[PDB]
Amino acid sequence: MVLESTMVCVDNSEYMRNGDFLPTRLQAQQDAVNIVCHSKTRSNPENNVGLITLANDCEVLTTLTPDTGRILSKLHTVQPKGKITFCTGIRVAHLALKHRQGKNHKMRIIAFVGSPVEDNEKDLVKLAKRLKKEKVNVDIINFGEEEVNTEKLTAFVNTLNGKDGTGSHLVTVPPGPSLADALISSPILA
Amino acid sequence: ATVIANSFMHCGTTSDQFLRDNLEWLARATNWAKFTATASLGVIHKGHEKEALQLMATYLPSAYQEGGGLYALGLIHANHGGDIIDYLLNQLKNASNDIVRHGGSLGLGLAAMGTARQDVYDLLKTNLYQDDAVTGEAAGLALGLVMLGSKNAQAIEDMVGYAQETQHEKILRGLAVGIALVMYGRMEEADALIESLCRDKDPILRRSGMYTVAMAYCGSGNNKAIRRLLHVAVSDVNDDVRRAAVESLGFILFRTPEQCPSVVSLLSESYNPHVRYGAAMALGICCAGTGNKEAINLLEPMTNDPVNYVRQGALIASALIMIQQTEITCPKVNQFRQLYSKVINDKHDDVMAKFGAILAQGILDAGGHNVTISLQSRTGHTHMPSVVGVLVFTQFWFWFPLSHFLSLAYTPTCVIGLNKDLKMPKVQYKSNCK
Amino acid sequence: DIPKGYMDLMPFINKAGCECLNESDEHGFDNCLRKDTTFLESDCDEQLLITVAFNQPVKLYSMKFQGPDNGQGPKYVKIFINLPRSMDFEEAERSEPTQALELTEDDIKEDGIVPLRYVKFQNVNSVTIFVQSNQGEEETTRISYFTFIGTPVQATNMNDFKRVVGKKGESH
Amino acid sequence: LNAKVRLLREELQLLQEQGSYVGEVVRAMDKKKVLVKVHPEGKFVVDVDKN
Amino acid sequence: AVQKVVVHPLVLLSVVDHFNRIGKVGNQKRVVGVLLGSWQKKVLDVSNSFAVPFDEDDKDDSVWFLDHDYLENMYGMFKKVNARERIVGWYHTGPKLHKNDIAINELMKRYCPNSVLVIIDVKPKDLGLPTEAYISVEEVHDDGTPTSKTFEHVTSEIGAEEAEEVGVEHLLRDIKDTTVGTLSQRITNQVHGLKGLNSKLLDIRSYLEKVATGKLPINHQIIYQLQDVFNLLPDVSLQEFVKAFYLKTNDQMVVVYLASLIRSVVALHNLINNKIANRDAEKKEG
Amino acid sequence: PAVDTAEQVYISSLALLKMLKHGRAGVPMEVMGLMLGEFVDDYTVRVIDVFAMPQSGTGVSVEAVDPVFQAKMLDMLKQTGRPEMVVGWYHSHPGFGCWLSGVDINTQQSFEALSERAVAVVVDPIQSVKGKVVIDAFRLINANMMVLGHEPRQTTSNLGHLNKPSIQALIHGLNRHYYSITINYRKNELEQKMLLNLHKKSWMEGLTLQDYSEHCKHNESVVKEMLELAKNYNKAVEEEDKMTPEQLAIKNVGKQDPKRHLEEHVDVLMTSNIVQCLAAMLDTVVFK
Repeated sequence: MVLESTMVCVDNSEYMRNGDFLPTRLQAQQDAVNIVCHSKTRSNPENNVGLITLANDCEVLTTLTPDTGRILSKLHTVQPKGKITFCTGIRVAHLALKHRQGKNHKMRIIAFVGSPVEDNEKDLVKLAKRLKKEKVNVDIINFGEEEVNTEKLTAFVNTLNGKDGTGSHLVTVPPGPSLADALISSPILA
Repeated sequence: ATVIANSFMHCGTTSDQFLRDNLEWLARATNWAKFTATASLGVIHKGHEKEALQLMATYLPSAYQEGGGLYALGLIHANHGGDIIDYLLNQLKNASNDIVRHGGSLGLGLAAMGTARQDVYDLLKTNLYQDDAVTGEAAGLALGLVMLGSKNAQAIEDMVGYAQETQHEKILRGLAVGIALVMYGRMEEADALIESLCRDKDPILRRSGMYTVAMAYCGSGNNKAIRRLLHVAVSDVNDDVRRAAVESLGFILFRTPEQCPSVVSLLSESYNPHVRYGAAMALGICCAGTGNKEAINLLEPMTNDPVNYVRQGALIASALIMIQQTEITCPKVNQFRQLYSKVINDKHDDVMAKFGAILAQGILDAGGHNVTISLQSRTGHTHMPSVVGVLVFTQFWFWFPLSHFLSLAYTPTCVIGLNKDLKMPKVQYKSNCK
Repeated sequence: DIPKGYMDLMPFINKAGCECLNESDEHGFDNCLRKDTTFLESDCDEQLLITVAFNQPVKLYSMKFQGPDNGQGPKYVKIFINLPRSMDFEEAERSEPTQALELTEDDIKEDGIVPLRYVKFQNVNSVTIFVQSNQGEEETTRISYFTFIGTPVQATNMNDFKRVVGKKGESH
Repeated sequence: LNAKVRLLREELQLLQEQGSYVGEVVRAMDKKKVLVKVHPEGKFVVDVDKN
Repeated sequence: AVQKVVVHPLVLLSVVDHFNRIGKVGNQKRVVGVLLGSWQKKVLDVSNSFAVPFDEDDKDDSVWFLDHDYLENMYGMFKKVNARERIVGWYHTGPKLHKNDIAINELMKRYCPNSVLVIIDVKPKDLGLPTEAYISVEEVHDDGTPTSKTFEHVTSEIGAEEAEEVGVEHLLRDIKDTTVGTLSQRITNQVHGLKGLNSKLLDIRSYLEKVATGKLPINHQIIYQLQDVFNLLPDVSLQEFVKAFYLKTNDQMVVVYLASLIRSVVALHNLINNKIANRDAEKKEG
Repeated sequence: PAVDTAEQVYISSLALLKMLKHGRAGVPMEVMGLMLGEFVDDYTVRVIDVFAMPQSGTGVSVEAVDPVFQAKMLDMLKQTGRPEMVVGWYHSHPGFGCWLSGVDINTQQSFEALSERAVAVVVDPIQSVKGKVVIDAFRLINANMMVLGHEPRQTTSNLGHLNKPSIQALIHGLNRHYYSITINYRKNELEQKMLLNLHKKSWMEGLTLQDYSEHCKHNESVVKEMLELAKNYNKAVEEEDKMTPEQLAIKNVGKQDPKRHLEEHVDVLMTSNIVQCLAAMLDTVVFK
């Protein structure tokens, strides 16, 4: 029932295209985004959700909308033909959240980190510090191939919530069943 | 206009015969007309002093009614506030966030003319910062009068900052004369507020700067200020600013009335009517008490100008010039009175031309034919009340109730036989003309 | 208290618009709007950014930014009016404020009302407060009470148009 | 120069005024209304200017 | 390509209004909006422009948020109001281009393949127009150099329609110079043209100094355009040209002399008439 | 209470241009749109922006204000930074002048229902074809107060009687059902230094030497016509008929030989020649 605006960062990098997941990485992330958007919209009928592609520099395909239809339609044609830039993506998502229609909505960002984050640890820690005071909760979903529980991402999530943590989680999914079912457990429920 | 004319022709006479005789007629005016009527009733008892405090309460015990009562009470103690200053301060403090504040600010400013009391200035500053249009309109003039000729850096700073920082153009109209009066008599001390206001983008602030030049350079016909005003009148774009520039010439040259009709010789025939009205008012203020007989000649054809406000201004200036004058002194007095009567009685004439004719009759008959308009004192000094009143009255193109400020400019034309402290011995002195 | 002819803007605060930045979870924004001991603190630093939205354009005369006397109350307050978008702490410092305030210890008191330059706040729709420091230089600042005193500026609700005279189908 | 400028401005001001119709007159009616017949339209009972 | 861009007066007042309103509340460098206009054969004619929310971070230079749904909804509203206007590009009041302008240009191209960036400066500069239309060009550069998105330039000029012209004339009826070649205005214009030539030459000299010192790269193109300019110099002091120019100057001076003689004769006649009028009035006085 | 004749509907530079453009788009029909501004105080109504409402078969009537369109337009303009209120409405009167009809009065009353100061603006894109901009601001006169009081507007100042009513507005109901409001144009620099660029003249235009061929042709033609005019001036002056010469100078006034077609041409010739020669010398000096 909490009024929050989610800006899912779906990755369309070239690494998002080695199908360690059953159908393909892209299809797994599509199912994950579908489930997350449906859960967010059902939890509260007045909440919003948008998506930003994390390949090349960034893209804002679907600015905050109350309907998941636009998000799902834009999710097709993701065309994973680039490389990821996590810090820039998070910054763009934060700007989009700042442009929220209703200021009451709680900050929340879901990032589909499916390719290695070629970003320094210091940049991630600084971004986490900025997000902390700004009051934006980022939920990192480590995807497929990576350093198991990537150190940079885990440190980022840890600094996003220190000595007390809620609404800020990191989920690491080892290869296997479609990640859509896994996301229903950790992030969506809590 | 008729109410203010009755006020003028009964000024200081303590004779309200018209107001009492025609009671249904007086009450037939509602809204701001009632404010003007109350102010006129108060001013009619100019100098009444002690009795006024409860006389106003008995006469005038509605928001407009109370505001007019305060304004008139302030008018009664013109330049001689005393305890009325404290009473009006208390009244304005316990104001109703209403035009009553406007009236109280005007009255308090009139009472403490030049006293520069810090408490009054602070109350006026609070009222102005209230930013209530009419309230600010009165507060600007109140601040100007309170710090008249005081050259207060803080006062000028606050007033100019507000002028540059507020909407409600009426508040700017008030602050214009506020700033102009805050620099009365210096004529050199600052010389920088003039430039700052003249270069300012807002036309109201340009008018402020030019009224400042008029007030500061009052009397001494400094050719620098005259050239600045004339250049602004020739060049400036806003028409009200041109009016003010042309009109300040009277305040700047009233000490040398002979040359003054020359500068306006054909400045009264410029294609823009605003400059024409400014020239007419410059003649009126310039030859304020002298029947120069050249200003009357210039006004005579201007009295038939196709525009209206030009005719209004010309008639008012002619009335000012011809105050206190018989047929022998100037042979155009009877003709001008007949013209006033025709214009007032004429039905197809514009209301603006008639507002003038009525004001002209009031000016002509001011004080039962006893008070005269003399910006100069008998000893040559510059009469601050007269100049301030004339400036505020000329600033009636924006606010009708301000016309009462011309009451200050009426100085009695009498020689009183005071031999001892309280003895007025019945010495009968003769003249050399019938 | 309050000034003559003016009313507090508590009824005119739109809960949808209001949002706080850096607010601690234990003590949220809603606490600072109640005339109780409940207060709002900032979890990550002394800097806080509190923004409030108004249903219809309101006028700002006086604001009561009360705080605890322990020293964690507000010291330097920056205010902006009619901000189109949320404010970033880095961008907030750079921008010039509508009326920068250096709240003295007297203002922080429960009876302390800090005056605002009424001229600038004439059509305020959303005012944002930037507490740049607390009196005691504490790690986290707190706001015991906070509300704005002014008048409601009549606003045309064209969402309530509706024909009041005449018959439908007319033209011209 | 001012007279020339005023003449030109008056000419411009008068030009903007609408051109008047022209129609024959049948007969006076009541010393204040005159029956006239404009060119394309029909008859009209019109008043008379003061002059 | 786009051979020229005509920015109507309303676009400018809209871009001045947007910059003022955004600057008045908060502080933001540059102001981004979408330009709406119609396409002639090759001359794009921008008529209207609407604001679009735009947050950017100068430090990162790669973070920037521009509303997609907001832009589409505004375009739909304007299409309902007037459908003859299709999106043709974007404008930003920033005096200089920005490193992220290319991404914004691509986003605009998403709505219009031929996008023109008109940089509408909101700082009054007395020398030059307030618009600079830019387009995106991807080429191979021919001369064996790395290729990049860059921004090709297209000539810009400010025109107007009847309604906008009437509004402009009413607005500037108090600060407008008289139409007609009065000698004062002609001499002032010539001075203005000399000043503009001096400013352009100073800019060219500064760029040449930068190239010589190495601060900026030697273009290898446009530079030889400056060389062509220096070749096109008139080469005055040639004997034949000197004789022809002296002939022309004398031919004009003879006409000026005739005009001066006519003026002197007319003035003398007027003086005679005025003197006779004064003498007649004096004689008839007594 | 009462409205002062000193009230001034401040129309911004952008608002006037947008209203003129919208009106000129619709002609031959009638366009309408809501005006965005502030009721800053009792004696001033400031309009900052005007956004057109879509043309509809209804025309300019209460049903032309599509509630969904207006709501979404205001909501989306708020984000950009224009949180202004609806201060009034404007509609174009093609052909006929600025006045209000019955449906216009009904719409104005409906607008007044929301706010008592909702000014109404009428703009005629066809009459405003030259330096004249025929724009009027009208508000409804409570026909009740027509008898309850007298007129509707206080005249505490002279800032309103400096204008004149129009026979058209008078015929259609001015000072009877509708009363005009003085329209003041709020113009500022930046918005006046940007508009002096429609025709700013490039520096090059002030250094172009014209063309010597048509320059010579123009000089020759003007000189020949001035020779004819000098013949005429000779005839007029040498005649010097003294049969009441003051009357002769007034019975031959037709904008003819003496000076009008006279030194006017001298000025044309001398201005052109001096400017051309100065430009030529400036080019001979500047360019090599």
